[PDB]
Amino acid sequence: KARAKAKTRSSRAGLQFPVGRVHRLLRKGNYSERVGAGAPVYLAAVLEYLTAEILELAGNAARDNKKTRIIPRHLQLAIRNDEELNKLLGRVTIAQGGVLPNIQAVLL
Amino acid sequence: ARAKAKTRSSRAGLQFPVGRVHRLLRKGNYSERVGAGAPVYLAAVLEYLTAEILELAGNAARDNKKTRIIPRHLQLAIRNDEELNKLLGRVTIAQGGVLPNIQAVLL
Amino acid sequence: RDNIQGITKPAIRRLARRGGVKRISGLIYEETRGVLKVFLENVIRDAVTYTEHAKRKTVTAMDVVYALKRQGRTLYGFGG
Amino acid sequence: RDNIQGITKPAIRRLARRGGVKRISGLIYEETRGVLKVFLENVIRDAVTYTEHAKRKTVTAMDVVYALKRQGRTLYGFGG
Amino acid sequence: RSRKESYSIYVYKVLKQVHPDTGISSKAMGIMNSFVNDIFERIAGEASRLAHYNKRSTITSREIQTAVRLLLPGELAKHAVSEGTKAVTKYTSA
Amino acid sequence: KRSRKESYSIYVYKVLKQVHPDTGISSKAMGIMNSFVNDIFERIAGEASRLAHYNKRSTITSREIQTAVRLLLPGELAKHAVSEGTKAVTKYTSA
Amino acid sequence: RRRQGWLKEIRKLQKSTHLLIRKLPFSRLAREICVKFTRGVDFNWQAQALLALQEAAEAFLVHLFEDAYLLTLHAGRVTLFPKDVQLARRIRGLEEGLG
Amino acid sequence: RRRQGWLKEIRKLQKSTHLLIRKLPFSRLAREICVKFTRGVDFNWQAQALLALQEAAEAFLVHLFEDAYLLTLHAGRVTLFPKDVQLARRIRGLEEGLG
Amino acid sequence: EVQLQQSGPELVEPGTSVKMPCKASGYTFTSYTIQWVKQTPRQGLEWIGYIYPYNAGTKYNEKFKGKATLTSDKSSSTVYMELSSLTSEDSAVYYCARKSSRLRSTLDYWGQGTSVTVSGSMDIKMTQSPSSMHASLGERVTITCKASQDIRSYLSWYQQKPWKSPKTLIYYATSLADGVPSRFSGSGSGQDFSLTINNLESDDTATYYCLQHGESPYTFGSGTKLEIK
Amino acid sequence: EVQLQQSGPELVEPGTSVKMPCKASGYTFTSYTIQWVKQTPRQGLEWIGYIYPYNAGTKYNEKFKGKATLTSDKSSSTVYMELSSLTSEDSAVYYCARKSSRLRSTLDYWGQGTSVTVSSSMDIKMTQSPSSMHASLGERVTITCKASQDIRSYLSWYQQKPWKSPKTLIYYATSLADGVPSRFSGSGSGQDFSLTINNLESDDTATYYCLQHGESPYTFGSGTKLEIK
DNA sequence: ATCAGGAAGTTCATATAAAAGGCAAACGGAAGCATTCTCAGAATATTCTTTGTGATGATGGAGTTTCACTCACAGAGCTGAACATGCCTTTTGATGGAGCAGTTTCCAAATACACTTTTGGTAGAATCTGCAGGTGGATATTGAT
DNA sequence: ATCAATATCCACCTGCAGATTCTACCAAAAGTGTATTTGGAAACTGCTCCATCAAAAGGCATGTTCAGCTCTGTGAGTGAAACTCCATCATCACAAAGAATATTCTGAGAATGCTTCCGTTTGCCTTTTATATGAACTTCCTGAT
Repeated sequence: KARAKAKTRSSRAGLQFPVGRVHRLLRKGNYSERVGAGAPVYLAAVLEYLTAEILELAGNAARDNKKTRIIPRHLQLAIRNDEELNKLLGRVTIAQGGVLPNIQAVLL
Repeated sequence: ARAKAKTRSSRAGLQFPVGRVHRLLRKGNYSERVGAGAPVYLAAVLEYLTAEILELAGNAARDNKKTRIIPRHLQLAIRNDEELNKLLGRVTIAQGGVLPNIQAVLL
Repeated sequence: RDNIQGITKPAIRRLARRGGVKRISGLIYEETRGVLKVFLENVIRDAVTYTEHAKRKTVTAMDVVYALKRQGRTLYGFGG
Repeated sequence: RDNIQGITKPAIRRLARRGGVKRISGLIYEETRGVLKVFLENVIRDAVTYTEHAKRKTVTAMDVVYALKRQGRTLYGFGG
Repeated sequence: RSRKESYSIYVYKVLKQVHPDTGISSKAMGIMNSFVNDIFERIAGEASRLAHYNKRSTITSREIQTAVRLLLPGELAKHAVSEGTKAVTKYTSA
Repeated sequence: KRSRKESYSIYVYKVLKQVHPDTGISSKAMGIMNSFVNDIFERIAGEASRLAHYNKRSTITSREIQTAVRLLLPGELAKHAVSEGTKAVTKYTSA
Repeated sequence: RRRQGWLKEIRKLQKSTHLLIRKLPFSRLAREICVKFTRGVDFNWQAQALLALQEAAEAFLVHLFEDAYLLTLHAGRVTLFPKDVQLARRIRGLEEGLG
Repeated sequence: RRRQGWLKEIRKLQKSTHLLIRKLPFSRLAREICVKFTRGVDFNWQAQALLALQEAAEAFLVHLFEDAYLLTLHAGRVTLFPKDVQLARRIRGLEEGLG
Repeated sequence: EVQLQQSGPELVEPGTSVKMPCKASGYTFTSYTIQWVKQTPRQGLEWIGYIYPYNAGTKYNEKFKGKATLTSDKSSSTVYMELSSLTSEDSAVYYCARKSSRLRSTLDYWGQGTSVTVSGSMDIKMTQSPSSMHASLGERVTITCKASQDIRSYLSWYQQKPWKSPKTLIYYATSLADGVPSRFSGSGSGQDFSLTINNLESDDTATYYCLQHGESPYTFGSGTKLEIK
Repeated sequence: EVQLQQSGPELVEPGTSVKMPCKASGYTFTSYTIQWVKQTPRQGLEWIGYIYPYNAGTKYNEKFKGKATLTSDKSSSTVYMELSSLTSEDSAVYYCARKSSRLRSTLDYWGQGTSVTVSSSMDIKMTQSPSSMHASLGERVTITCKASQDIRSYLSWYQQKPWKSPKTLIYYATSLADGVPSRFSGSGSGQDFSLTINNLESDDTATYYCLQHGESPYTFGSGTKLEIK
């Protein structure tokens, strides 16, 4: 009858990442028997925060390289110039990212 | 009123519980459904690994002139073996000690 | 006397002899106390996180084993 | 010419300069070829195991990524 | 062909609100997709393991919160906890 | 009521009494063997779960368990565990 | 006339399995570290929790001394310096190394 | 009159990101290693599979050279020897080290 | 807890150079930048620069290029600061502040202060519209921090009692700092920002600053002195 | 594949010493023991000892304690055997065999052998009940190796062409080795064991041995010569 | 090659803590039958890997030199192990005790289930645009008087 | 303390490979009831951890000595970087072929669901035994000459 129009619960949570897709992936990923209502909201918020942090640091590195587009080296620099992000992505190799420019001081 | 019950462990010729392994596979959130031969195969693999470590540790206990296996004997049996040391690489055995390891420069 | 000084010089020397070390510099004791403090902070933080999520006030052996297991330091002989 | 000799001396030297090495002994090239062979054997064995379990005859990028991921060597940029 | 879903449009929506005049290459977008899937499976595995440790059948936002607190190092965990908490509190009043 | 608290102790003791008929085991060593069996169970079941999820399957079968064994055990250990599991599923399906 | 005893000390400590740090100093160290994370609240500790954490701590320390003494012998020395332990923690990485 | 070029070579290779091993030699090396596991059957390879495995191999090698050159500098040398690479693989452990 | 131990005052001659320590304790030293702030009582608070001890990476304000040099010591957990070519304008209090590498984090914990006593267009102007106001013992106080350019939410609030170090009130324009009661509340985004105290007390008599850290030269506010009867 | 390269034949004097190599290739060298077998054509095959190159651990037969010494070299993947005080009862072929540290694994791959001609005990005994037999090209032949004390299925079978290295047929008393056809079949446990060939050829003309490795002095069988008509 | 003598292995009592053995309850595994539903097999379209060939210039290989490094050794000076002696934190153990973790019931808010409708995400087109390559001036070494 | 040569860096043109933008459409998310059930709260219990006193001896702290180590410098000899020139092998582009992978439909065997019954497992008592400890005996191997 008076069926209200659909609002995405991403927009209800004020988020950009999909709460419904995160809920479906939790529900199909064999993690538990049940998934609460606030769990995909919380998880989509955490994933959006981490994405925003890395993209903003990589955009700052791209602007410091006088460039407009973010390439994998910009992500490599943004992650490896950061103690907490380097500890998080410790056993992670980024393709086409290169290395940090580290020369040992005794050689100079 | 029905047939005499046989355990799936005795039907597979095993010592580890196929029924308990099947119930743990069902309740451990690994898949939606579990096949019939999967707990049989897994109970057989767990029994093989248990038998291998217990036989090496019993040999270490007998070489120590002892008749009871202790964590030191398990530590020696696992760390004197390439494949078992690679399997239990990031594993600490409590009250197991270390291997006798003096570098040859010091002698 | 601070509690990190309760990790005495003969205990650190004894751990190093079990590690097979012949001679031991006098500067190694504060180094070993710092490494032990970093290790215990990283384990106890996760064990307290497991304890608080279980709504308890007692750190259990399983909480310590879970904290070690999620750091790649699986311990046998205390449950699990 | 064996295929491990296709990993040439300028390539190994170039990898070592990206690693920041100033001078490079002549014995390091066979050492590097042996280490590379051990690494590729351990990765390709698991990737072939994933490929054979999927009942395929083509090693895919996801098979390589899964083989690396189960060895603690997570690779970004090829799927997953 | 199959549908082959990803996080690319969502990463792009986040990118063009942290930097409105910055693009991203397709290889860097694939790396960000791999990052989001990796952190998803890491947090979901830890929350699953917590719910199994405490004999619970349901993963809730409390399990997700303590999995975030276990997995992220330092101030990263504190700000992710504040973001997840404010998203849940403005979701429940809606 | 004290709870159930199940373990693998009597099964490990049954395996010990056929690899060494006159050797006992201490309680701490039995706890370590229980931890070993739980660790290897979780490791194989998690790898088989990931295999069934990669290949879009709902079922963990003995083929998933077999390839998880081949991925997780090193060297000849995987070879003898595969032959033992294959012999057990053959003896199970023949009965 | 002084005799050597480091070789006999290494040979008896590499066949013993007991804990080398005293239980009560390790216990109050662990409780002081626990106070700084529980927002001032004193948690309780099971005895097996403290024993498990002491087993883990001593195994970590002994393996780190082995890896650092390889570095001592690599530099042509016999005496273990703190730079050996620091380099051994740096090469083990973030997970195996620090912490 | 010979000038040095190792410093300029390090400074340009630590800002480049391209692959340093040639694609076709690495490809036939990977295929020869793949033959020995598939019971003589020649599997096919996606191009992205070989690129992913070459990215992983070169990242592994560069990080191992960094960790081994720390050992070179620890021994008071400048020249990287094979004993440095062997000790760096021994200290990284079984997972991070060999393989 | 987190303490940034900083040295005492100096009575030095022009043309010389002064080092000052910021020995920090209570946290993992390499995980956090150490920022440096000059406080002249003619220009308020000014950001000098930081060092990040994880990789010894620095960044300086353009007003202090060549004047300031930041070094660090991982062994002693200490950050030093060179002050070359001392002049009459280099007579101030030099704080060292603890800031995470997180983009929304702010100057969390401050040093005691070092009183050194001698013997630019593309920056973001932070305009606090009340320079000083008077208050009762329970009424409402609202302070604005109108900004020149678009910082998104990277704005933080500080209070400074006289001859003391600043204390962090609010970070990320809304979030309360640790140990700050809910009487303090922040609002706004973009260029409009607000600071609000509900139940005025005796200890709320201080100077209230706003800091932006959205763009790489960090700029403080002019300050707002609050007198409470 | 797995190949164990071994030196050529040597003609030596009494009282001297022989160091013979067992250069190995095709596998990870430290994961496997290298076992050593003496073959005189009057006492059959005898087990000498092994070295385990993972930790340089050795174990010797009591007949060769002091007579033999085993060393290894990881850099060359070579295991050496040193024989001291050479006597006339050393005119034999010395094989080096590849064996895993698995308890049910057997001597998998063999070297070609080194003939060493010196120019002038409370263990388990294995009993080949036929010593020589005769059969045609289609008959079924059984061979039994009744044991002495007890071995719970730690028995393996080998065939040997004349002046060739032994080839593994069956391990763990029932399991087929790699590359062995299903004509060969083994059975038994405890003390009674059996070996069976179904469809004989000219390839089945060899000497058939049984090896126990249940207890630490490893003991071969007396041998069984089967020949085709 | 021979004495001195403590460290190390051996052996017998032997007690005692810890491990093996026995019984009852409850709980979970098996048997049997009905229902569902997953995936192997078969047929087939469509991608994308293999392989071949010409071009072509990019770059590795090989030989020579030389100088910058490694390595062995010696001596000066530091410093950690050994050792003796007192005394003080650790440990056992003991009762009490009480905080608190685990157990059992209940029921209500939350989660799954199913159907229907809308909508947004993705694959496939057409269209724009950052950047890498390429060619010249400011600038900062690098030798060299 | 300043000139020829060269690497580094910036200004600018542009071709294009790659990013961006625009359209069906289909899969999936959201809305709406509905029945199910999990876990939080409350009362209660017995477990086990915290804390305190005696004590006692075992282990640690402290100061000295010296011999064995670290460190720095030197010189002989080695070996790796630099440089050159070509020709070999890698790369790229394209056609094609076809092997192999992905898609779609079907049904049958295999997995689940549920009920009932019984065999197994576990917790709590009850013996009994291997091993640590103590003490006397024998050998070995280093220290000394």
